[PDB]
Amino acid sequence: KLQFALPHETLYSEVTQVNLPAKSGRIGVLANHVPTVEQLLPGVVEVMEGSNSKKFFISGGFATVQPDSQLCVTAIEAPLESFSENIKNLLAEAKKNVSSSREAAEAAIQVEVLENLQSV
Amino acid sequence: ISYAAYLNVAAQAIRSTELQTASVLNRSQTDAFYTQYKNASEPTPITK
Amino acid sequence: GDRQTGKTAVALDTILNQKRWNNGSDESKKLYCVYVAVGQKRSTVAQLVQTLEQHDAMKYSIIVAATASEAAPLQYLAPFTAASIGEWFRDNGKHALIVYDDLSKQAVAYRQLSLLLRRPPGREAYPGDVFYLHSRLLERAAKLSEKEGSGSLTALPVIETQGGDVSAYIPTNVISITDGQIFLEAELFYKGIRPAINVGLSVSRVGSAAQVKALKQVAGSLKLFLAQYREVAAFAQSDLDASTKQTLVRGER
Amino acid sequence: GEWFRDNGKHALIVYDDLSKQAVAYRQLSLLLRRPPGREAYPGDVFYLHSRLLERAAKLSEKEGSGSLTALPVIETQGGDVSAYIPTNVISITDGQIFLEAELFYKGIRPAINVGLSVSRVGSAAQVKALKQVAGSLKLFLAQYREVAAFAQSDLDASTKQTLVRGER
Amino acid sequence: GDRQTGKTAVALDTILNQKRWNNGSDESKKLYCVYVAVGQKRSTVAQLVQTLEQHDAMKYSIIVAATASEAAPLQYLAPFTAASI
Amino acid sequence: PTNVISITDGQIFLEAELFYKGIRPAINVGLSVSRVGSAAQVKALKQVAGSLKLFLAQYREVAAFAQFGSDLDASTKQTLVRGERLTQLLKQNQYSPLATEEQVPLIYAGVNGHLDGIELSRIGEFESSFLSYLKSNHNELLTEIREKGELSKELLASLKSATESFVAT
Amino acid sequence: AEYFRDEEGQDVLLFIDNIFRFTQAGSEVSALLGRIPSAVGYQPTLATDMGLLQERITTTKKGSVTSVQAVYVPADDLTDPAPATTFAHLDATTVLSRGISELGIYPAVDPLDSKSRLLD
Amino acid sequence: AAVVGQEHYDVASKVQETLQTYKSLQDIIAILGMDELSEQDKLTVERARKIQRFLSQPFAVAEVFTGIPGKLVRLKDTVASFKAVLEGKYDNIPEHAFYMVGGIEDVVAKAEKLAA
Amino acid sequence: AAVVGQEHYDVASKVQETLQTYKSLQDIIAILGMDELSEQDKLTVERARKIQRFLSQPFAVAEVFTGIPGKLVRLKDTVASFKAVLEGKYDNIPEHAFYMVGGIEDVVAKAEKLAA
Amino acid sequence: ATLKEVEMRLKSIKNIEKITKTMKIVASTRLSKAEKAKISAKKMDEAEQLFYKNAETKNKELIVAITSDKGLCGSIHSQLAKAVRRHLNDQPNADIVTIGDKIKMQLLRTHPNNIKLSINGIGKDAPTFQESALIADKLLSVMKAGTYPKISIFYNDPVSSLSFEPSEKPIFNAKTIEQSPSFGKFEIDTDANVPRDLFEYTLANQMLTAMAQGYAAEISARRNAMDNASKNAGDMINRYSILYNRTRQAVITNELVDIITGASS
Repeated sequence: KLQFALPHETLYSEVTQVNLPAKSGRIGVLANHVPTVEQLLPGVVEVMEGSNSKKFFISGGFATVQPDSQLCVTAIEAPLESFSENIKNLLAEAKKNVSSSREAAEAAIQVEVLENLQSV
Repeated sequence: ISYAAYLNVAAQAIRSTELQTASVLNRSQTDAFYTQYKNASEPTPITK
Repeated sequence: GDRQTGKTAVALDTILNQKRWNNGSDESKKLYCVYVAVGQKRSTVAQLVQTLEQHDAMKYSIIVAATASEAAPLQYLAPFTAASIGEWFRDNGKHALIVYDDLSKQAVAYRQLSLLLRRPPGREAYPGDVFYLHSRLLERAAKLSEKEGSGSLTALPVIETQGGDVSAYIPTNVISITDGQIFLEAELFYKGIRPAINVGLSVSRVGSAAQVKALKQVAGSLKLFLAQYREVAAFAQSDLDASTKQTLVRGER
Repeated sequence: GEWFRDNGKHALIVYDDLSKQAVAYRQLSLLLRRPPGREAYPGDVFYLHSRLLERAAKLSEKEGSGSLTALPVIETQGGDVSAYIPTNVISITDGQIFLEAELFYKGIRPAINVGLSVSRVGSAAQVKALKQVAGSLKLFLAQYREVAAFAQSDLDASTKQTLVRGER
Repeated sequence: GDRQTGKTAVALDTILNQKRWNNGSDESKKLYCVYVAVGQKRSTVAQLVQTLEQHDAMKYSIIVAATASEAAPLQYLAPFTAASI
Repeated sequence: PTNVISITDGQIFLEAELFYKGIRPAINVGLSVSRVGSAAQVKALKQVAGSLKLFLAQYREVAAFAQFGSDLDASTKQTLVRGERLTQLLKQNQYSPLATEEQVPLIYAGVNGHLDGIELSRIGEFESSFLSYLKSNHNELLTEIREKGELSKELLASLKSATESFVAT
Repeated sequence: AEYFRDEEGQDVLLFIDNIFRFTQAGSEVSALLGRIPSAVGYQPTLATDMGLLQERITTTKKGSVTSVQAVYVPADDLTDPAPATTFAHLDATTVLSRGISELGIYPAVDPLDSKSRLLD
Repeated sequence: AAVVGQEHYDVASKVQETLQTYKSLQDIIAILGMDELSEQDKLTVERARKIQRFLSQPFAVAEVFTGIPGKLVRLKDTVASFKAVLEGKYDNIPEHAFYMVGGIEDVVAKAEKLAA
Repeated sequence: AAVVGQEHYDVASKVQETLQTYKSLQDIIAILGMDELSEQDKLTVERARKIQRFLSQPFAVAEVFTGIPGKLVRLKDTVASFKAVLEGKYDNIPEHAFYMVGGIEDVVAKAEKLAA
Repeated sequence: ATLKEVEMRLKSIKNIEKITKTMKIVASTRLSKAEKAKISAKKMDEAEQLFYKNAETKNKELIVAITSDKGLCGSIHSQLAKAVRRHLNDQPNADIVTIGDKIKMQLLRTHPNNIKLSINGIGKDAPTFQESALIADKLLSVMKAGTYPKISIFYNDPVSSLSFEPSEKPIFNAKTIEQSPSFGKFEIDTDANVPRDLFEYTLANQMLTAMAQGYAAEISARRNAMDNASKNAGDMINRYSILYNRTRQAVITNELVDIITGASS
């Protein structure tokens, strides 16, 4: 079972195969899995129910396989196609931001986010 | 930069494509003033 | 109390109750009651007469009647004439009672008489001697002394407040004369408490050595308690503690 | 007016203002020492106004089909419509148009307060054409009045639709 | 002002404060004072003369009084005859 | 009452509610007028009390707003705080008028905001003490205020300094 | 009405239009006759005069007149002397309302306003 | 002042002022909730509710009519009693305690009665 | 409108409406606050408050009742000066510079005075 | 007069009724959106809580509290103040961070040593992640959140559709997460500091929920309060209406008598 809930939505809140991108690379959960807690990095996420696959762009969060086979995914915001050009313009602004100043870290996250979006 | 701040900036970036609803844009708007206090005494209030 | 809170009924029941001692053989138990009906329709009075004969009560009571139809000078003189009828009982020592329904209407009668005599209008346009009018009538109710024969004449006069406001020239003047008031409240009457005897504004300035000792002992402090229920539910409409709740539960029952 | 009514023309006589007519009757009566009455207005003052205002009529087809519309104007002192001279007249008349000072100030001139005016002969009048396309108008304005005070935030789309239509 | 808001006291203070100039020798700065009391009871008036004597201000005051025991004409005549004073 | 009001040249309207409320002499400032006005005010006292009327008028409005329990911005709370001090300044112990020469300082203190700091409860104490202080130290100031009856620039500055000295207490 | 009741036996029902305007009319006749005006402005002979009109309508042992009268409260006060004097005579009130007719229901009788004396 | 004595006058001044505040806030109390009062005022109102009830005095001659036994409290005691109540010393016990009881000491005793 | 000329009429009509709206809003502002008055309403309150105090003008005989020298504006000048205010051409000026001033030129002058 | 002073006062009372009506309706409108937000928030919270429960995480001291800037929303402001006071007795030395003007004012009165950090401007909007995150970030930096051996958040749980009961819950410390009774096959990362990161993550995730619960309780209370206001105002209309009616009658009579007196002479 998968429970995917966000502070403004409830998505998948069983689910056949789920692929999640975590600070440990990528983790896939199918049935029982070891009941770890792993922090989700800014991500492209796929959730598959049967063979049907739905693709989510996930802002990072935390993932926890519960020892009862409940995949708790919580993250700040997301479908993938909806996120998708103007942001590519925005990264140019963000590059400028790296130059001036906390803003560096912010802009670094922005570089990660454009890169991740360009990746898909 | 706290862990949740790290996620926060990422979320803000994600609201950038332009097809997005007003409520999304509203969730990115904020308005607050963290007013520090001590002892009674109040060090000045400043926006988040 | 307020207009057509069926005021008459509260008194009517009093007349009815005096039958289970008034049909006796003890002459220190008779309370022959005179009902003075002033300013009520000939229909209304006639219905009352029939009501009394239905409860087989007519035989112990006299009715003096000065109906709505009857001309204004008769109405003015109507309570006074009735009170004379009452006094014969009083001065024989036989305990009696007289209920004058409604003296508020006697005032309206005196108003007409006075204005037509061109006597200058008074406060609230009522006669200037209106205080005197009520006072001479009312003060003839008495409990004669042992010397004078031990008679009585319990008088209960029924005043119809307009708008249910206890201040107002005709009501206040009567309130001042009488010993105690038994105010009836429109809100309670409407909200299914009949008899609708508000206990906030009913006092009896006449002692508690009126009611028999049994009904003094059992009824001890219940007047206080139900003016604690009154207080409790006044501010019930915040956080009710068990003390308030216990009182509220008692009060409601 | 009677010549017009009797001869079978139509005519409208607008008595302006009956409030001052009243004052004149008061002056005569009190000076003639005839008994005073309510609010120091002459005793039969209801009777006087009623006589004047009922001469207006709409004659039958037997009687030549004349008319004599009338429109008395009454000045309400401080808008107190409980006052004795206004109250009497309000009863006598068969309709009211209630011009409100606030509306006048608020730039609505003519300042007819839509709520507090009534027509008691109503739909007999109104050109048939104008009746058809303005039955709606009465109803729309009614909603606008009710939803008026809600114009002080986060308002339903329905409420907002009313407000736009109503203000316009 | 409304009855029994010690209205008299507001005025009585004025009379008392006129002590400061009065005592002095600058003739055209003296304000002598005439307090006219119409309609007050004899005891009230008497209390006033006592207060004024206590504060030693009854040495530059004339009190024209017509207490409410006195006749209706005398009361009517009382302000106007004070005015003459 | 109506007839007399027309005839007379001023009203020094008193109010019952304010008598109980703590003011005494209870003079409702809003309903009192002096139509012959400040042509008869002591010249000095006119200068010191110049905005006193305005402040009090502002106080009435602000205080009304405050009782609805509405949130108050800082400008409103300046008025409210200042206003409170004025009300206590007015009060006086009956049957003991205070010399005008020693009323010019007290009003100066209030209007020039020196009592804004002083705690509400002890405004009366401050008033009593201030008079004592002026008698002791600034007895030169008092003689001048009486004598010249209009405050000069120099006197105003002297007075300003004097009041400040007593704000320390 | 009384001729019908007394000499033809049938119960009959005699309507009066505004009975307020009966009172109002009476108020004028008093004032013209020169009697001192009485409380709130109505006749000095207010009570008895209402009595003469409202006690001839009664249930006789032959027939009965019954009267449905229309009361127009002055200044919408039920405390005014003219409505009050009227209210004493009334036995039931059927309170036709415009709200009720607007709810489609016709007869327009308001179900929770009407009250009767005989209804005990 | 100083006719009834300075101390008496001070007690009385405060009693009047407190009660007047309570009367002043009567509008607000009905229209809005009793807790929507300002915090400073809310203390005043609570104090005053006590002062008002405290004013009672079980009549000693109408004891027959009234029911409650009679109470007559000395003047010297009265000034003392109210002084304390204004200073909040005894203000911590139920409001009902203040109603229909004699001197300050009696209020305390009535707290014990209520507590039982 | 004909009598006073169309320009005069329009300017004055706009003043009347603006002030009247403010009067209507006064009740809402009193209890609720300005915390639910719209952006348009906030602008109306600000303009109205400025217009409201623009009315005051020191008088020549109020130099002994005030002491600010009297001011007499021309008819043409009054129409113009109010017109500007309504248009919001001087909605950048602080409120106290409308108190006891002459025309628009004076409002500008008092803005400078406050600036110092 | 009597008549005019009565009449104006009744007009005031009428206007008060109109305002209380208006507010009450608008409050209801606002409430629907508020509830919608709170549902979503609560759903999210349960997922985070799922870890804490299954882990059975079992916890100076920090106290955090939530109320709006806005007042006149019934007794939300003062019931929470009362429950803060109750647990302020318990730990004398705790540092209270007040999110909201109303809790700031009340708390400041009861002990004026408490206030160390406070916010202002949160109350006028729906809960939003952005707000929670920023408050959280500042909470870590300014207050050095990790130091406290207990963190506790106080809020008003909107218990039932007509009630709100002030409630608190403990945000688990980073130490707590580390030593958690079952920190069994929870975790695998020994590299990434999953306790020190998860602490931070739940600092905000918990705070957002608390803020959301609060916002709903607040708007719900305001609706309830303004409803009771309308009722109370209605009662005052009726009472002053009777007074008005009497006063009106009295003026007519009193005036009439004066005219009569003149004619009679």
